[PDB]
Amino acid sequence: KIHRPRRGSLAYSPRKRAKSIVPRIRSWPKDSEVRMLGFAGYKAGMTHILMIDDSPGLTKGKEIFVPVTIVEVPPLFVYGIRAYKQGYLGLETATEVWFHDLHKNVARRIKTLPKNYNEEAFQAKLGQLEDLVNDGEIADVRLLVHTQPWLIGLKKKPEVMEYAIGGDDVKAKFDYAKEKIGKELRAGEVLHEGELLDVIAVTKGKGTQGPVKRWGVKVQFHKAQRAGKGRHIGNLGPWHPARVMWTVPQAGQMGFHHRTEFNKRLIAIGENGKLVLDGNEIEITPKGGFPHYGIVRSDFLMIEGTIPGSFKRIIRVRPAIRPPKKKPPVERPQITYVSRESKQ
Amino acid sequence: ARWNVCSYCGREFEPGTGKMFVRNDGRVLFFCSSKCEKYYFMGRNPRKLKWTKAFQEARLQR
Amino acid sequence: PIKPGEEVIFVVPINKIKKRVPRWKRAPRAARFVREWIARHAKADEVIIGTDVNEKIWERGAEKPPGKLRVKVVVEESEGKRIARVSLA
RNA sequence: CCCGAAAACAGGCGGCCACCGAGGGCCCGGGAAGAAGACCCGGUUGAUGGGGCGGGGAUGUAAGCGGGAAGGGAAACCGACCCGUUCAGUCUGCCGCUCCCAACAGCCCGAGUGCUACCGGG
RNA sequence: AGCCGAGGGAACUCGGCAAAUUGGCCCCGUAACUUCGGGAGAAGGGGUGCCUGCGGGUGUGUAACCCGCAGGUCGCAGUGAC
RNA sequence: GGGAGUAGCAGCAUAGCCGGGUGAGAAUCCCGGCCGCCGUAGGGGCCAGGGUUCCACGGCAAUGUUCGUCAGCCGUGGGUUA
Ligand SMILES: [Zn+2]
Repeated sequence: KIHRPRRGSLAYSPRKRAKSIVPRIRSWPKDSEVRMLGFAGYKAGMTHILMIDDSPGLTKGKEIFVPVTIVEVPPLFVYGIRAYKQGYLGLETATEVWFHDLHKNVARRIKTLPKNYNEEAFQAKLGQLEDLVNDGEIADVRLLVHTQPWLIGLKKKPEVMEYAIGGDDVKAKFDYAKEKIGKELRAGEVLHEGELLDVIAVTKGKGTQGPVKRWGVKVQFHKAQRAGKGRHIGNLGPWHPARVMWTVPQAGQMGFHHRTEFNKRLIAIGENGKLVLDGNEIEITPKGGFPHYGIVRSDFLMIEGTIPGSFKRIIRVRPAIRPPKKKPPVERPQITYVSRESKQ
Repeated sequence: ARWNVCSYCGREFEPGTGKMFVRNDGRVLFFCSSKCEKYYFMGRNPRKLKWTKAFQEARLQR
Repeated sequence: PIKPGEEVIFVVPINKIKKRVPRWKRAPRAARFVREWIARHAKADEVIIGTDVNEKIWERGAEKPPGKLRVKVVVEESEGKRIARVSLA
């Protein structure tokens, strides 16, 4: 008998097409600072830098090559506040409050907007929600946010999302939300340079693939390659049980999956397309523009490593639900070189 | 964060790129591209190629 | 649309159909592409291709038609529906 | 961490319409998506595709013209190759600007009920 | 049914199955054994393009077909494909 | 009857496009041009065998692996001189 591990993981099944291109966040981290727990942007491209190492471990204090991804982040708009209560099993929405003046383009996602809904009505609804929250029934408060893709001329149909707030007092959360609603919100007010983040997006699509590539199955002997079975698995199982088991590798959809990554470091936050290294203001956009993505012009995040998704895809970010015990400092590192040469 | 100089085309290439070749006699060489590496090893003459600096060298040597 | 009379120069991209078909079918597909493209961009109900255009498309055999054609078009309006005629430029 | 309102207690919230018509689909220009279906972006409240003009890139310095060339030939001339014009010429399944051409014109689904016990309020 | 693959080079397999390597011509050089006829194209090594000229053979021939020499020059590669 | 409007109509010679015509009707029939294949055979001549398949006109119910206005198919008339 020969032993070896099975081919592929069963933890990401069923391997099907994602429900939506806009990714959903299932869990939130416990933070003591009262702030919005995430942001959203669009992926632009990749480059590399040379920085002085900070994190614990060998290589500390030396100049190292580091791959980098760039995410364009125009400001979000806060258009609503939601209240949650506790039902029999879990949380259930108690009520919603919206802002009265919304951009003309929001109707491309939300086809049915209210007709008149003036400011005094909005304020009365805010007051009702305030008094409701001021009793003790309510358990959680969340913000309702929409992207503004028209500033960077990428498209006009926004993405609409819900974001949680940190802390442990509903009243503090509500004060924050009431001071935020109806306005534009920037990434520098939410994120801190040097943090660890979790990124969420839908992966690149690859269509239907066979088991060699979908599961890491082996290619058969060359006699079978000449017989007509090279890229096939041997058998679907034994005589008894007299059925095919769900654990047997098979062909199907590959790519376009919901996936989450852990502990990617935020290096720097840029403004208006520039980064400030040593007093200078340099452009991240390489000579000729990013391939399949043009010029960065509003604001951008520099994230260490790689992240799921194609280029113009929507990315969501949250802070470190599962960080290690020896975190690196929350401070922008010392950067000696940023590459902005042609990338095609 | 120093820029290196290629031993075939003579141009500067950026940190984080290229190749260093070592001969068993300690002699070192720097390449910016597989193009230049391959041309060096096959034996194309850069003094004849109008996109190198050895070409201006030879143009003076005329 | 374009006024009948006026001769209009049009650049037809034939590179857009290369790799849609196998190599030995590239020119007979390029002919149909030219026809449909000119019909669309001149809002015509009928297109008449010249022997000169056909011979330019088949010059290098059935595997290597040119990536871009420069063609003069002249439209004649008759019985309503417009009729386009294609020549070389 | 992944799947998950067909979870038969077949859920909650906000908003729109009904009690001609909200909304949706065919159609058109296209991909980041794709075996058919499905998904995403745009359709003159416009840079979606093409063209033109500019950036970046791949090869490696075009044709023509002129001057040399081992040597041969009375002489004129022949002559593989070299030099100059020349980071040239060709191409670009990448980026930006510009309405010059085409995103027109249409066509199809589509919710409306009553009895009993009422509930909570007239 | 076909083309290419970094580093390693039979670790694959009953078994180098299949694929790959060599390859035309001229010169040099050529073992054991042997029925002295062979082995033998043994093995192994060097060269080959284009241009400018100079010579030889038969021939009456500035007709035709063959055999050598020197020099200049280009390419990663000159039986460059077959 | 179900199998099913599914398999097969690929592999050994991957071949059609533009203009004009006929006709109720043309991817498939005719003319011209461009593009291609065979080229010590897919070209030319002619035994055996077959027996009218030869020629012209007129047709398209069936046959031809699809269509067909075409045809070694159907019909009417002809045709082999020592
Ligand atoms: Zn170089």
